Amino acid sequence: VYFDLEDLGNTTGQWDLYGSDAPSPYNSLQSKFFETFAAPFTKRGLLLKFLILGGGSTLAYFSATASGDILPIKKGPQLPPQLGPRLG
Amino acid sequence: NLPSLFVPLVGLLFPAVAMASLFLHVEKRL
Amino acid sequence: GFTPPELDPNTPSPIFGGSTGGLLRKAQVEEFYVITWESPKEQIFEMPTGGAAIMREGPNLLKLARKEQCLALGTRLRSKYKIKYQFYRVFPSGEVQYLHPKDGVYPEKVNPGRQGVGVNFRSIGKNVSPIEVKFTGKQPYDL
Amino acid sequence: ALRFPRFSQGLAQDPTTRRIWFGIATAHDFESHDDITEGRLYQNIFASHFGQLAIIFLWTSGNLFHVAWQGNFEAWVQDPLHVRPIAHAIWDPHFGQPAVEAFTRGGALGPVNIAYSGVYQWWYTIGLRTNEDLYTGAIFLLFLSF
Amino acid sequence: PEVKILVDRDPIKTSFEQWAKPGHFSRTIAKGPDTTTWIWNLHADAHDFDSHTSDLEEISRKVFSAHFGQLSIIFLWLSGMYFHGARFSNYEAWLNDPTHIRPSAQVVWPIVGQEILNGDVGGGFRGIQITSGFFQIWRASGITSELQLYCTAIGALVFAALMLFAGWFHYHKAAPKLVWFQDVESMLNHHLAGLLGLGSLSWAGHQVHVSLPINQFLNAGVDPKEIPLPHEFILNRDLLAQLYPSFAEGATPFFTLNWSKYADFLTFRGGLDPLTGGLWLTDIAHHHLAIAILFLIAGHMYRTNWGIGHGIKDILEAHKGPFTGQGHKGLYEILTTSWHAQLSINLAMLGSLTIIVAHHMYAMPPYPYLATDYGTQLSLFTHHMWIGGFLIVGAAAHAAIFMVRDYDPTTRYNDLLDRVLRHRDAIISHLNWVCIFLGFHSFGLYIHNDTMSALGRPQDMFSDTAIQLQPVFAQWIQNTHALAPGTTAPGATTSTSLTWGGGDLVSVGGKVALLPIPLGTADFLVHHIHAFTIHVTVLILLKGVLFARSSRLIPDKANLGFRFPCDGPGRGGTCQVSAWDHVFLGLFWMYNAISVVIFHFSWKMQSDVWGSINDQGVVTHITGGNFAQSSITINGWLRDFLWAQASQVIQSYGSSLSAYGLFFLGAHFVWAFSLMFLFSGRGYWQELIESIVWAHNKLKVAPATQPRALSIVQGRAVGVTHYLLGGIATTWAFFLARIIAVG
Amino acid sequence: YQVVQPINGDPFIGSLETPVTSSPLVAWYLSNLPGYRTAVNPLLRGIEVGLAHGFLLVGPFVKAGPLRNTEIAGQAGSLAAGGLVVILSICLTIYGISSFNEGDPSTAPSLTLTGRKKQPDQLQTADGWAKFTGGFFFGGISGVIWAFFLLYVLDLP
Amino acid sequence: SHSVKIYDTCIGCTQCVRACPTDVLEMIPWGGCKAKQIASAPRTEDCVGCKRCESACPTDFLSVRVYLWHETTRSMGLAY
Ligand code: CLA
Ligand code: CLA
Ligand code: CLA
Ligand code: CLA
Ligand code: CLA
Ligand code: CLA
Ligand code: CLA
Ligand SMILES: CC1=C(C/C=C(\C)CCC[C@H](C)CCC[C@H](C)CCCC(C)C)C(=O)c2ccccc2C1=O
Ligand code: SF4
Ligand code: SF4
Ligand code: SF4
Repeated sequence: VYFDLEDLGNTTGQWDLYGSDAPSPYNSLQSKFFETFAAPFTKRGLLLKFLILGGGSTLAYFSATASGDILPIKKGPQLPPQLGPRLG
Repeated sequence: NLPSLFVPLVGLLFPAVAMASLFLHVEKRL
Repeated sequence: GFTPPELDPNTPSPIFGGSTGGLLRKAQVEEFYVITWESPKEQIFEMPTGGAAIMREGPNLLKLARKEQCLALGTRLRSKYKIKYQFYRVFPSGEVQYLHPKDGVYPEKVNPGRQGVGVNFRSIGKNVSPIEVKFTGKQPYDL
Repeated sequence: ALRFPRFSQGLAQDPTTRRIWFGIATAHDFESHDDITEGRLYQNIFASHFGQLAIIFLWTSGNLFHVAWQGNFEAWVQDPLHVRPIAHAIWDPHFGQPAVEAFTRGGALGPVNIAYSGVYQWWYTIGLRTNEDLYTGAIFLLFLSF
Repeated sequence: PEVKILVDRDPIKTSFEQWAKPGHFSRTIAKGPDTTTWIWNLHADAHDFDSHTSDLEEISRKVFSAHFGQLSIIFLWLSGMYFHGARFSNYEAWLNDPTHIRPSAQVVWPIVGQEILNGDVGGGFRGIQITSGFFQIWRASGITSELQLYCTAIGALVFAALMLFAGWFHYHKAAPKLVWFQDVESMLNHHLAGLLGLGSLSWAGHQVHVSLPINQFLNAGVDPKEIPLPHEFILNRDLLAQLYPSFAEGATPFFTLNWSKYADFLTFRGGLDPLTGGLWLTDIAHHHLAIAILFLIAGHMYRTNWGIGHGIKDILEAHKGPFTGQGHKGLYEILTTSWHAQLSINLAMLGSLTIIVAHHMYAMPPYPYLATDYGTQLSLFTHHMWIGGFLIVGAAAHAAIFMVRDYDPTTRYNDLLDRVLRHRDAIISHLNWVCIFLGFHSFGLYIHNDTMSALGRPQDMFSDTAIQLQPVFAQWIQNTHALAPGTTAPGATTSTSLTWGGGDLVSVGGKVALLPIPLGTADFLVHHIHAFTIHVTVLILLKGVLFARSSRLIPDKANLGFRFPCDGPGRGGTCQVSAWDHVFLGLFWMYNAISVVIFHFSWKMQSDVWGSINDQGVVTHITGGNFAQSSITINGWLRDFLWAQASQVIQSYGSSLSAYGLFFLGAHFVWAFSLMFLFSGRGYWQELIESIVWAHNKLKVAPATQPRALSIVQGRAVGVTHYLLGGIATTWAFFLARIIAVG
Repeated sequence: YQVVQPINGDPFIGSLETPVTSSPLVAWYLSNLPGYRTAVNPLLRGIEVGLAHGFLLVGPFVKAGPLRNTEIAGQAGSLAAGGLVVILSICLTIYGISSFNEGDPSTAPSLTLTGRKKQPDQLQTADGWAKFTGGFFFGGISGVIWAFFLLYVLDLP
Repeated sequence: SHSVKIYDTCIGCTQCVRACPTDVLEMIPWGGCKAKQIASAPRTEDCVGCKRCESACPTDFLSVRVYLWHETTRSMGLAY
């Protein structure tokens, strides 16, 4: 029946429509590879700190060491400074 | 040199940290 | 004294092909509603959400997403057809709460078992100024 | 209370996005906060006044610092009628080369904004002359903010 | 089932009694006013017939006679245009020297200083230059003298009288029965074969006997007074035969199927006549003939009284499939019951038609000396775009009125409509997404270009010189049209339109008529803007229709009506949930879309098309081909289009164009005036009015008809009406001053 | 015979069944995407997702970026894709921190389409989500690196 | 939830209850008017705040009042 006060998940359509539920198609040794190597990143708070500080310092690095051949803002003006309307 | 440090600091890092933090405080449940 | 009729599952539902207007996750984790009515025949009626459905002869059960949808459809059932309806609130625990008609009497007909709620015994203009309830939790209309 | 905004239980119990919005727009209307008293009202206002003053001092301190560190003040004092004053320097990685060139003016080493607030004329008129004076001002105002 | 003439005698008595009872049609309004709101309702409900009565026959009779009233007004208006052409026009002088004289059909009285608007239009004539196009029509019709225009104005006036009479007659004397109106097969058969077919055939007749020869003498430089009268070509066939020898046969090749011998005056050349810059009149007469045949055939599709032919209900019911259920079953019953349904489809198709007309008349100028008259061409395109857009928003409004008022699944069911209603959330959600995607990937590209250009990075823009977004598909299409003549249209001498085929630039009086229109990144970006704006208009209107009955927010919405302000501040607030408010909101977006379209037209035509040509063939365009490099940026629209081309209208004071300056400023004024209504609400105004009313009672001058602020809905309607009038008239003055000065 | 039916037979659950929604090709393909492998450790599914996406992001950043026409650094514009992997991994992390508490069970459905009881996906847990985020980061950085490793013999480098 | 109140100016015409689209209001017995009934708002947790009741009241001034207050899923009319 489509209405049952005992099972409301069925009654309210709370299903996994495309969930496979099959076992892993990933073979092991590959799995153990990624399980041992991605393990340090599976602590969400620690990962948040590593991303904010790591990405932040990374940004600071590529910003501090940028070359004028990449950014015109580091290259600076290369022309003789022009003259204002009435002033300098 | 210093603007190349502080412009991304307050224009990228600070808004990301503040938005993430405020997001957490705003979504918290006691 | 009035005894609310219990919600009978296995009650048939109207003939309808489905619509995008029906239930959502709200019905799974929060609440939904159920309206039952007795029909003399198979009729076509407008669904408060989709298009057209076929009311079945006999008892009909219809799960809706909001109380207002139950009351709208019921208003129409009582108006266009001449059909008695009831409806209930249903929580995800399976618990059912009978809602309407609360007394077995429609609320526009005065029934003596009814107790006053939110009734203030004064003209509306005699409410006090906000300053007189300031820093107290009260509102001048809560009196 | 139980979540943001902690000063309004009616707003924290809102399940919609409205809860966030109205939490922001009502944060300073102290008289409408839960459990407000007259004493709490006045005290929150008073402290808010100190916070405002701190903001104002910090802001003027920043203006002083930037005029001293990136501006024309010393050069401007010698020729008031032919030096465009400098608000601050422009470090924007989105500039093409033409923007770096065209915004480099006021006799500076890179792109700058010309100040139109008139703080050069004011500080010049009241006796400030060197960037050193401006730094002393800025540190004094940072102190006052603190 | 036997189609026949059906009427009733004297249904309504002709009397002035109800002229004196305002609001006689409504049982509430007829009681007269207690407040000023009455006065507005009387006008808002005047034409809402199916709100006055529920009897379909009475409604149909009102509709029919009302159409007679409309046609009477149209004939009176045409009578005006022809009469002003005869009595207050320089049409003969222009008829001599078209490439110089400016058409003028209105003269103003010298009262208050306004005679300055009578400007030098040529031909020793002072007046207002007209952009309607009547001179090119009259020339294309062979009309020479003012006398002929007089006769046409008199005939038009007579037909105004006849139409008005028939309205009174078929409402008060012989009023058709409801079955008469519902005879849809008879109506379609007579409008396909009788109206369109015999009309097109009649016009082909006039053209082959009047338009073609008289235009031959005009094109040969003959003086119009020396040109034989049009009936002299009907009498002495030697005049025509000298011009068109085929007329010596006596229509024997028509019956003997020797029709190729008529290739003299019936032609498939295509392109433009290089003398007049308009389409070949031989091609046009041939065209009206072919159309006549096609419609005369199409008018026999539907069965009436003789068993042969189609019943439309049969055709509908046979069309159903695995995705749509029983679809089309029930539509014959809906379309023969609901006037609002018919008006919805007809508004949609008639507006879409008007827009198609707008394109085809510029890209294929049908009248002589029309292409080079840039004021008339810009005016025509812009005008018909506006008519089309308005009509389409109307189609949405009446689809909504059908949904609210005439929709009933228990009586007149349709499977297609039910299924649509059954996934309205999917439809509207997907349209929403497409609108967002189009917004970003059309307008966001403009913002990208403005930001790159401001930062000094024009190589990082979206441009023909940077990151090219070529309309490869459209370019391939216009190439295929260019190659069509001789290949996929061997009968066609030249390209279908000079916008396709390379070369063959056409110039008249030193001014260009048409040349191949280039397409590039600028045109790409603009076209996606048009896609975007249209999709958002469709979103607002379609959403209005599909949720007019109900929604998750308001399950009983249809019980609140088609036009209602809201269901209150609850549920978060429910303002503008009515389908009416969706029409209100969609009007603004039709204004936005059509505005960008006509700006695109003016900009592109002045930049890449219109201009003057040298004796040695060097073309100078009105603007310097600056569309490709200046339109790809919003700043370029602000600067090189608006700021530049507004100089004429802001410099028009002291000339005959100063009226366009005045209308420029005044239309700005009414547009800003609309913002008072659109940004506020009637509660404030009603309170203020309470104070003003106090002041009047103090002096014993308070009126009995109590003053009230406008209704919420009326606030919106006033608002959008003045917004649209102000914006549209502003662009009107701008365009007309600009193109009259520099064209 | 009609192609559109109500979802899972229940015509009052708000959806429909179409060739787009319920189709053997569609159902198999969606069931075989990592996000829908409910019994697999979320870390591995995050690895696959990150590998695919991180690999994808390199293209538009390099070809459309500001250094695109300076082939000396234009190729190295993949750092931007790496940074977007960092930002997305932050978004994932704070999504899980905000959405799931330490000891809460999965919020995924524990039923199948046919009504039988199912074991809910651990992706919808705090630990499972943290694992999927770590996997998406690892696989994403790795996919960017792999795409950048190939600069050669491609019609659009 | 929105607050809803009744005032003893009520004449018991029942129109507020008839107008209510969520069944918030009832008619209870009373001795203060001829109709011997007065309105009541025992189910304001279902009140959506549309003020159809207020549009329905013939008393000058109103005898129903809807004071829009703390929002809930039910008061915002959400089906999701
Ligand atoms: C206000 C602060 C701010 C700052 C400092 C920047 C800085 C930059 N922007 Mg951005 N931008 C901003 C605001 C800002 N933007 C806003 C508000 C918008 C929305 C309108 C944009 C939208 C925008 C676009 C569309 C683009 C830029 C681009 C750029 C880069 C152009 C210069 C360049 O080519 O460098 C060098 C170029 C590189 C590709 C080097 C990459 C830099 C590495 C990856 C840094 C590592 C990031 C770090 C690990 C993670 C950061 C998050 C951190 C807080 C954890 C530059 C580094 C361009 C760009 O990034 O190119 C793709 C570009 O496409 N910006
Ligand atoms: C409060 C007024 C004020 C304002 C509006 C600005 C504005 C600006 N500053 Mg400055 N700055 C200020 C005060 C101010 N500053 C003070 C008091 C100091 C210490 C003497 C500095 C030192 C400073 C340096 C070294 C640099 C800038 C730079 C800049 C520019 C880029 C933004 C930036 O890098 O972040 C600003 C960086 C800071 C260190 C500012 C923080 C200083 C105090 C403690 C402010 C308090 C911040 C507090 C945590 C949050 C309060 C919110 C707000 C009210 C301040 C920008 C136009 C950069 C630049 O010139 O680019 C071209 C740059 O390199 N500022
Ligand atoms: C010639 C005399 C005449 C008389 C005395 C009547 C009498 C009557 N008619 Mg009839 N009718 C007439 C002619 C006449 N009609 C004509 C010529 C037509 C064809 C259009 C009709 C078609 C007709 C219909 C369809 C209906 C009536 C109705 C009625 C009755 C309602 C009263 C009324 O019409 O007030 C109306 C008073 C008016 C002044 C109407 C003016 C409308 C004009 C034509 C618009 C002019 C357009 C204007 C120029 C626009 C520019 C505006 C600009 C300046 C801003 C009434 C007894 C109605 C009815 O049966 O009532 C229940 C009904 O529905 N009549
Ligand atoms: C000494 C000056 C002063 C003081 C202390 C107050 C104090 C107060 N006001 Mg008042 N008021 C003032 C001046 C002042 N006001 C002025 C100048 C105006 C005219 C603009 C008003 C008009 C006004 C109204 C209409 C209202 C108040 C309200 C309030 C109370 C609550 C404010 C609140 O919590 O909202 C918090 C404020 C915010 C969250 C600010 C966000 C919105 C701002 C305007 C947007 C900022 C602009 C934009 C971001 C600029 C950046 C653009 C970018 C592109 C660069 C509070 C007691 C409210 C109240 O409680 O009524 C009882 C109320 O409704 N004020
Ligand atoms: C070949 C026959 C024929 C022709 C030419 C027309 C022509 C027209 N009809 Mg009609 N109609 C017909 C038969 C015909 N109808 C049939 C068989 C039915 C079903 C029974 C209908 C029912 C119908 C309805 C319900 C309506 C029309 C309308 C219209 C007008 C539409 C607007 C327009 O195009 O203006 C173009 C203008 C012209 C072409 C000017 C010439 C018009 C002349 C004077 C009329 C010639 C045909 C006429 C029926 C002859 C009868 C006159 C005689 C009885 C005295 C148009 C003039 C609308 C209307 O009435 O508008 C007032 C409308 O509402 N028709
Ligand atoms: C042949 C096409 C056609 C037809 C016959 C109808 C017929 C009808 N419409 Mg529809 N509609 C149309 C096109 C059409 N409309 C278009 C193009 C639009 C888009 C704007 C709409 C949008 C629309 C809406 C939103 C509504 C209708 C409504 C109605 C009904 C009421 C008409 C009425 O009494 O109003 C009376 C007429 C007036 C009060 C005139 C108002 C004056 C206008 C606003 C100003 C005109 C400005 C002027 C041209 C320029 C300035 C001159 C000035 C300075 C003197 C009626 C049956 C209404 C309804 O309730 O349906 C049942 C309704 O709400 N229509
Ligand atoms: C210039 C004014 C303006 C703007 C910007 C919009 C914007 C929009 N309208 Mg609106 N509208 C307006 C006027 C405006 N409207 C007015 C006056 C009315 C009254 C009649 C309406 C009434 C109206 C209705 C009824 C509807 C819309 C809809 C829409 C949306 C269309 C979908 C879309 O294009 O998405 C894309 C967004 C844009 C094109 C805006 C610009 C995007 C910029 C260029 C991108 C920049 C991003 C950048 C990273 C910013 C980050 C910086 C960082 C610091 C945060 C859109 C967001 C429709 C809708 O809901 O959407 C489907 C809808 O139905 N409008
Ligand atoms: C200004 C404004 C008003 C006030 C505007 C009104 C009341 C328009 C009516 C004014 C006219 C002038 C009244 C007509 C007076 C008679 C025609 C008599 C005139 C006497 C002779 C000169 C003819 C609203 O009522 C309103 C309502 C809802 C949203 C916005 C607004 C809004 O913006
Ligand atoms: S503000 Fe006006 S339109 Fe909006 S809900 Fe209130 S009454 Fe309705
Ligand atoms: S505001 Fe609406 S829902 Fe609330 S009591 Fe009044 S009518 Fe009922
Ligand atoms: S509308 Fe007013 S008078 Fe009538 S029952 Fe309700 S509260 Fe009483």
